[PDB]
Amino acid sequence: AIVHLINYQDDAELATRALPELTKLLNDEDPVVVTKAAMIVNQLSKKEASRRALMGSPQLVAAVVRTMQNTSDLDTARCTTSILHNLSHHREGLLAIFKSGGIPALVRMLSSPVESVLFYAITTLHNLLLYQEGAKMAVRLADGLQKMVPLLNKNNPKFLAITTDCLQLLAYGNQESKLIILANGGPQALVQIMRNYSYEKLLWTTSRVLKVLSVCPSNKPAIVEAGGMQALGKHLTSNSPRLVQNCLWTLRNLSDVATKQEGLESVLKILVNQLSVDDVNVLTCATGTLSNLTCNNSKNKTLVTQNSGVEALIHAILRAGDKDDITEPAVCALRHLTSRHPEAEMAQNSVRLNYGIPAIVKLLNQPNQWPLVKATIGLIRNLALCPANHAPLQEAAVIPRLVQLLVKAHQDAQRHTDGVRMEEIVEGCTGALHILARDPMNRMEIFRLNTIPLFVQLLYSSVENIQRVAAGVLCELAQDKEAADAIDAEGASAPLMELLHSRNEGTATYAAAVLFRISEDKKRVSVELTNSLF
Amino acid sequence: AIVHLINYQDDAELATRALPELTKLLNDEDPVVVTKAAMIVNQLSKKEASRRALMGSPQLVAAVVRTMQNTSDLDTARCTTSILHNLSHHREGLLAIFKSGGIPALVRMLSSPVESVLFYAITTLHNLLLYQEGAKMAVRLADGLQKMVPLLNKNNPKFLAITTDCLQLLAYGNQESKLIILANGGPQALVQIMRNYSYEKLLWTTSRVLKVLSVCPSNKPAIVEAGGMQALGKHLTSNSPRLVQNCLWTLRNLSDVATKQEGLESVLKILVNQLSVDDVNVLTCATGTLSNLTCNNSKNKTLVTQNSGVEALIHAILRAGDKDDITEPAVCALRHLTSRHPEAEMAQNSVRLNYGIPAIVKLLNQPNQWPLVKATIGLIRNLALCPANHAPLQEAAVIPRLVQLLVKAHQDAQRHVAAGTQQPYTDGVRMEEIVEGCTGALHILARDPMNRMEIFRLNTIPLFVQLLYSSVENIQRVAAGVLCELAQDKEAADAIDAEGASAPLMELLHSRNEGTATYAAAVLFRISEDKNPRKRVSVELTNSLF
Amino acid sequence: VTRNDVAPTLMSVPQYRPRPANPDEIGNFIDENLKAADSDPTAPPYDSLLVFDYEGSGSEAASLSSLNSDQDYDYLNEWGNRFKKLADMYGGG
Amino acid sequence: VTRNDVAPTLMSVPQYRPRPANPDEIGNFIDENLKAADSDPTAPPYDSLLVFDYEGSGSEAASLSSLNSDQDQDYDYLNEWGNRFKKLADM
Repeated sequence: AIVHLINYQDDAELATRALPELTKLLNDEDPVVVTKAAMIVNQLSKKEASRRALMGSPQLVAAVVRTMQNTSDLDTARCTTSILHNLSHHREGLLAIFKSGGIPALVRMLSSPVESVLFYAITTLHNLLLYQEGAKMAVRLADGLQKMVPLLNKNNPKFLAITTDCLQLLAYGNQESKLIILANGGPQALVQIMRNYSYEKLLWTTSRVLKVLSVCPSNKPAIVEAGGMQALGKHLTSNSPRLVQNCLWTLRNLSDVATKQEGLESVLKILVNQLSVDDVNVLTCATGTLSNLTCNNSKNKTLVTQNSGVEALIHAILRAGDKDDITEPAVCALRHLTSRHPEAEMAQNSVRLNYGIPAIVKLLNQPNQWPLVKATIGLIRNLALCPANHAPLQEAAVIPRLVQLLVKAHQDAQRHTDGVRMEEIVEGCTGALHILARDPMNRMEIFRLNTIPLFVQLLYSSVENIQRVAAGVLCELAQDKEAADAIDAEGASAPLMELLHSRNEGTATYAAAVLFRISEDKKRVSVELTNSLF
Repeated sequence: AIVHLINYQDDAELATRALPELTKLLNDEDPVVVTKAAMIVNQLSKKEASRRALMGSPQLVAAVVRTMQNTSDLDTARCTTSILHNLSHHREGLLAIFKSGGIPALVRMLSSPVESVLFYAITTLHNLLLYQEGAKMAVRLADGLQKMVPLLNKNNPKFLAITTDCLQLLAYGNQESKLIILANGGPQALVQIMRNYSYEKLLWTTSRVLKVLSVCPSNKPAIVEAGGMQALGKHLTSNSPRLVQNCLWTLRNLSDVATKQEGLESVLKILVNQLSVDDVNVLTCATGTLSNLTCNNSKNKTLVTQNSGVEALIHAILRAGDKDDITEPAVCALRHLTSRHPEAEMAQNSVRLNYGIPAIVKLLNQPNQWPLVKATIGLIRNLALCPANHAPLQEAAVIPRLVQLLVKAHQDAQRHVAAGTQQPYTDGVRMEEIVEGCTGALHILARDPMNRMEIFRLNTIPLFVQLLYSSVENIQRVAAGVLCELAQDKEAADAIDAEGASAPLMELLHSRNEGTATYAAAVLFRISEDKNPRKRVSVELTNSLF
Repeated sequence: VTRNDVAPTLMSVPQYRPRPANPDEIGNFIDENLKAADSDPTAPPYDSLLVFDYEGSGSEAASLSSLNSDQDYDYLNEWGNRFKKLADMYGGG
Repeated sequence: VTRNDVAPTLMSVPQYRPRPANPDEIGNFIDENLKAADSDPTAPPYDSLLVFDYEGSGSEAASLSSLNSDQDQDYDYLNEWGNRFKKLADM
């Protein structure tokens, strides 16, 4: 650069007083000259002194641009594709290119199978997407995406890094741009990149694209079906934190569609491992992606509980405290692991052995976080399934807190919340109370709380699910005469009779059972049940 | 019993003597007197000498039927439902019921929660469906089917056996009935039984319904999504041949839809284990079902190939010999296990290590089974990928047999295109497909030098070049591919140039399939190197845009 | 039997190197891309499906066990006049 | 964030015993069917989903390696291009 400094003012001024000529020839339409014109202009664009002169004139830039998207001579389309590349190294050059409509011309050059042409074309569009504003919506109009995605198969990691990023910039904040990429086999092409290349920058830029795509409702399936979950799961162990986090962001985003996915053993194993990692965002994405992957999947449930996942989740709830960003997903994941899988009875016990009762129960006292309360109630119900939890739960005063939630939610209900309906809370509490009322000592507390009148009312509910858990808690409650007397006196004797016709044989059974216990030391009921054709 | 035979004459006479009062009483306008009469009639129906006398009086049977579907009292419903149950044990009884409108009344009683009622009514209908021709059509019209599926949630295994059989009886052959069963959660409930119950008679009866349902394109997915594959696979190990066989038939009818199903580890394993069986029906079902489940499923592929699945298939092949009902699915399954999954290289090896190479290649000469030849041609291509297979294949003389199919399929294709007719007696297989397949196999095989000379001395070069002009890019590729490997030998390359291939190859460089676009160049390049006094072709592959 | 080929859609196309300019590098270009075309899972043969629909032949299950589980008619005598005709007939003296 | 409950998948529905006709078995009936009910896997609580959609924060690509040296640049060729290039040769 020392020589170019010496004759700098000469070179600059010499090139300036040669623009009209260079613009003249370059415009003079007969390739033999034009090609030789873009050749010398290409050489001038290699020096700073003359490069800035070239970008300074709108005429030359417009001339080069036009010549580019016309010529078919590789030499010419390579000679004009390299000047623009050069000029794009300057904000004034980017702006000139942009205004000359260089974007469409450059998009057209994304057809050529030639290294040079392709390399110059992409690095120049990249520079337009990184700096020159208004370029994004300009490239989308030039159908750039459609010509960039078929480029994802070129065997050049450096080239791929740039191309992927271009997609990222174009895809971000644009719902429509995301859909186009899908139509062109974007997900599969990107997910192949993740399985094949080791280049960390390409993996990272690519993971960022996958991140932006995973938010699209229609892209999610496409990425998971192509093996996105597994391909990103392999990169959770990388030595590049920025890569691990981009993959986690994506896995968490896709996790609501992978609940039926295949061979995710290694991924789950390290997701549970990441529940101990100190990095908060990691802990939060891993705890989130786990709550989703264990949704109605006995296999995942079993494998997760089989890798110290229950213990891992409780330790995450303890480190998180008032963070509903971690606690909620973690309580959902625990409720999942404690129900409907071969190892559920096991997880129900480990939560107690690992002192989760204290931490979990306390979560019932969260202010404007209903989703966490609803989730915790459900978790409590599952835990109440295990007979060994009946005491631990009464220790944490769950029965009081539950009936408090119950009464409140019943007032607001009889009257007429982050998507949480109060109707579901009545069911939740009554449902947990129905299970907790299996333990005798718990029946006393429930009966001392004067909850019978309430339960008897719920029998009138239109909600089937409500009537069932209601007639259930009464059922197990009438097991004792003292409580039964109250139930009889409250006028429950009638509604149960009309529940015997419930198409839900479950609640129907509960109804019958109650009636059979409230006439213990007090036949007309038996006739009603037997002597009925329908 | 002896007591009844002594008084058989008196009991029969007394019953008939009592018919006038019994009937009148049944027709009484007082529901109290009617119900009382249904009991006396019920008590009489519990004896042969009396039944025959009752079922012989159409007026009485009709009075019993009228009562059954007009009454709303339980005690009378038990009695009438009982009477018909007793009468349905006789031809003359079944008929009287059938023609007195018993089926409708019986169906109406299927709504009762009461065991006794439910039991009598259900077996009576069973007898009608079994022995009373006309009942099947008549139960469908009574919409009894919609009221039978909800009964599947009842606890009694014996009751379910009779209930599921009735479903099989109605459903068999009747597309309509199958859809009703599906719309009322049939598959859901049936697959549950196959998962909870161990009672063989119910497992068998239930399996037969599923088998019937598994032929319906609508019922298949529903059964599969209910875990049918898993629930049926569970019973491939029972000591009841009829059960096992029923599950196999059903597992095979479902297989084409379960290519995405998870948790088939167990099922897939016990299928491979049954390829060791002598039974031709078992073999057919297991090989066919394995073939499908390994269709585009690397997991299942890798799992089967991991559990001696490749070996079993080859034995299931050597034992079937010319039975294409077995060999075709077997070779397909084998083509699946030899490509597009982690353990593909292992399978390609265990095939040779099981002396399957000679037997499969023998399948190329199968007289009238193109679907098998096409499948075998594909399998030979995958096996050729493994370099250790080039020798056993060369030894089995695969190349000459392939070329024979090739030159044959090509001339046949050329004939019918010049005649604008369709190649007859080819079960969906197109002679084009066969050309592609043969050229593709040779393409791989030509990776071996010994095999190159074979292909060369057979004068196949002029034909491969004619394939470059094909409108099938899938053929353009392999044609150019095999020539690519052929052109790496000078004396072989000169001939490819003497055929005037330099021209059609220039067209392929601009091919939208970059695969065939590379094979083309590698040819233009290898024919000019040995002929280099070559430069001009490289300028063509570089000086071009778009 | 319905025979259908299924294309391996979950398989990714091979990756080819971009094209040089110097006809000296084309030698390596062709030799490189060639290695990619040889590992192309996108290319046939394709795995196939064999649709089966065997509904059986219509065998009859006839060995399903039954669900089955006093003697005097003397009660007729106390059922009033309505059943007098049947009292003198069956149960009674 | 949208929250959705998922009904239990392929869970074994509780099968109940038919109703007895006699009173003495009505107690046993209730007991038997009570056990089916108390173990109903189709009954809540249901597992839940939490549809995440973090679309990043539009970070900018940090220093990606370029795809493309100070050689000698002399315009000798200009002198042998006939007519309209002698103008540039003068410069």
